[PDB]
Amino acid sequence: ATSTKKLHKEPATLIKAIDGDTVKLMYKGQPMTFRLLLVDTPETKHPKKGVEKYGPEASAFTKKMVENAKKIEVEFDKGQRTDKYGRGLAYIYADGKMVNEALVRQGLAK
Repeated sequence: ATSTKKLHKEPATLIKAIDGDTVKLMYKGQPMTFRLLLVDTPETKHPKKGVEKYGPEASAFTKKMVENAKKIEVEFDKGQRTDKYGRGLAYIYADGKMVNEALVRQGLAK
């Protein structure tokens, strides 16, 4: 009939995000990963871009968004931790702003 939509801001920053490979968040001690090594694409996996456009590039930008820019938090109190990808989707708001919308929205690296 009616669902409840509440968002609780809780400090959550990655301990070591590789980006180019895999990333892990720190939430209540739970290892919540954000996007893992997808399937191998024979007609996509390029050395130049590596992942989307440049590879390590978008990684370096995010590498700081987690290492130095440790101002990320979890903006979602839905309660569900797994259902979409299995704990691969987590709201990231570093410095009161999203990282996926920063440079990742430009096609990763760009």
